[PDB]
Amino acid sequence: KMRDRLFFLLSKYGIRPRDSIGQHFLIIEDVIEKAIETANVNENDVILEVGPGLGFLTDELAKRAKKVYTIEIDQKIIEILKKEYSWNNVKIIQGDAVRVEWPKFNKVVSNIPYKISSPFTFKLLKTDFERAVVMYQLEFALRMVAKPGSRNYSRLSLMAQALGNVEIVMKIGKGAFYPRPKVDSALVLIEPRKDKIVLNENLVKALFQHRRKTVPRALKDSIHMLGVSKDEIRGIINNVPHSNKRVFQLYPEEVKDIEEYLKKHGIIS
Amino acid sequence: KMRDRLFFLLSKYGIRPRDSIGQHFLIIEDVIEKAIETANVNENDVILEVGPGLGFLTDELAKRAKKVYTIEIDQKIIEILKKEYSWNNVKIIQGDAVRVEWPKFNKVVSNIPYKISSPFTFKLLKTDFERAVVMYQLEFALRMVAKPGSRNYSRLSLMAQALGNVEIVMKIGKGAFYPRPKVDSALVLIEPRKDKIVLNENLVKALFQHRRKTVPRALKDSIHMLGVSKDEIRGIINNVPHSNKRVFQLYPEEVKDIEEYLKKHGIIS
Ligand SMILES: Nc1ncnc2c1ncn2[C@@H]1O[C@H](C[C@@H](N)CC[C@H](N)C(=O)O)[C@@H](O)[C@H]1O
Ligand SMILES: Nc1ncnc2c1ncn2[C@@H]1O[C@H](C[C@@H](N)CC[C@H](N)C(=O)O)[C@@H](O)[C@H]1O
Ligand SMILES: NC(=[NH2+])NCCC[C@H](N)C(=O)O
Ligand SMILES: NC(=[NH2+])NCCC[C@H](N)C(=O)O
Ligand SMILES: O=S([O-])[O-]
Ligand SMILES: [Cl-]
Ligand SMILES: [Cl-]
Ligand SMILES: [Zn+2]
Ligand SMILES: [Zn+2]
Ligand SMILES: [Zn+2]
Ligand SMILES: [Zn+2]
Ligand SMILES: [Zn+2]
Ligand SMILES: [Zn+2]
Repeated sequence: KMRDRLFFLLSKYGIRPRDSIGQHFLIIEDVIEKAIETANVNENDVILEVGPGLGFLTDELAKRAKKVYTIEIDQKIIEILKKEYSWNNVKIIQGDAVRVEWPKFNKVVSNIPYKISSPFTFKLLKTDFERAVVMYQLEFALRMVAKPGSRNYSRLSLMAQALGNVEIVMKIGKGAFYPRPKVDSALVLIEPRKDKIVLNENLVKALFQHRRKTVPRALKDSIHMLGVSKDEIRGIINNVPHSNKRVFQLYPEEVKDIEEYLKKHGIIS
Repeated sequence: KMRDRLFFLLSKYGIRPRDSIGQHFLIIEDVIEKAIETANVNENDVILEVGPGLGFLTDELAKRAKKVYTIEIDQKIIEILKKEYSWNNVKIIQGDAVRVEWPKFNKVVSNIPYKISSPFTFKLLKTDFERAVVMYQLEFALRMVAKPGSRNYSRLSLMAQALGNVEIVMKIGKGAFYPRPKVDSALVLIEPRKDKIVLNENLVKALFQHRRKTVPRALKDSIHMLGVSKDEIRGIINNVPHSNKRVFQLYPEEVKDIEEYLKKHGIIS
């Protein structure tokens, strides 16, 4: 039905879904409505969307929001959106959403290109926004909610828990997109944590390079590779708090204790 | 002698070398002269220096260059430089050299803070410049010149070889700095490769996450963690060129073949 509208638009502009940048388009109308009501889009909201595709999500956002900014990398899609729709309140921004400057907004509603799930999320969590409702692959959504000390707890999980309140609203079947992905997706709600734990990105990267390591092994490994000498940092690193944990068992609070200790001992400035 | 001038300035402003940001100051005058003559600093040059410290290298650059930009993170040092020197042709840039916007320049001459050796180098190699003469730790300098398939060949090595012509001019003893480091340093000369191999940063990062892996194992690992499905990329990744190598054995040219193949098959856009 919406699938049919898609097939019509695809053949009309003689374009086929290029899995290059990411082009599994959402074609179930009620998934769109559910995303939008979950974000509570109203006449006061300024929305950011990444990857409008053929504008099915965009069109519904435009009806309810004060203003939509939508970042699209593909100039052909942009031309088609402009020809196909008449919105008063949508600003299309050409570029890679990972690279371009984001406008100010209070909400995000997006079917994210799954290839930028990871950088997109880290950028978002660094933003001031009230609420984000975003579609991801299910495994990635589950990684975002992973608990310290689970197998799939990673840098993403830590930063999500440090900076956000994250919730899987529902799973979404393969059948909801064209073309079909071979894994279920998930609709995810993110709000800023009221009591954010701001962590040093270099530290986390260093620690989570190899998240299976004990925290001492990890720390010495990562700062020696920067170009430092390890004779220089052995002792200090050795007294590091939470030293009998592996990196994948660390809570944000515990990373923060490591941070402050490293700052106190000169390691991070 | 220059050591003495340092002790005088240190006690005068009541500051001690803080290994926090990095403050092993160069105190042999002939190392400075050697760095400067190796870079061939002349009245036409615009020089970038990172970490002026108490301005011993800076002052020599200033008397020979058209213009010096010098990036200093520590506001106290900046105050001292401005009181202690009367330069007409030096712009001091307050900030972390890794974070701040760089000036245009044709040469770099610097005792780099060893903590930013790695990010500094990757930024530099992406710049248009005629020549850089930079002090690093010896181990890091040796990593920069490591050969494909050696133990210490890493992302740094690959990008240096892809984008630069690199040479260790000479080793520099511990005794050349105050305070003393416990490892030798090295003066390194870098020029742009005339036929640069421009590589995709994400690809290299992905490959070199775990550089001991075969190239297939590496590729599937890194793009699945971005948030994509691996059922989606198995076949394509499987036919990838140079697949019988481990990532640490790859020449820039071989990475470029991997890049082009991945672009052709939609994986990188
Ligand atoms: N990095 C990017 N920045 C902005 N728009 C993008 C980017 N990558 C893909 N797009 C656009 O995203 C739209 C499709 C997405 N909304 C959904 C894609 C689907 N979830 C997938 O992962 O394949 C298309 O119009 C693409 O051109
Ligand atoms: N990230 C940075 N950006 C700019 N200046 C810096 C940075 N880190 C340290 N500095 C300054 O760099 C100066 C020292 C460097 N030129 C030499 C440092 C020596 N190679 C070391 O690693 O200890 C000091 O004045 C520091 O304040
Ligand atoms: N402010 C909040 N903590 N919101 C969370 C409630 C959102 C709710 N989980 C949903 O399904 O819509
Ligand atoms: N254009 C070049 N590749 N020059 C390299 C010559 C620099 C020389 N290695 C030195 O010790 O000063
Ligand atoms: O400069 S490091 O050797 O302390
Ligand atoms: Cl409408
Ligand atoms: Cl090969
Ligand atoms: Zn597909
Ligand atoms: Zn409409
Ligand atoms: Zn603990
Ligand atoms: Zn080493
Ligand atoms: Zn998996
Ligand atoms: Zn090969």
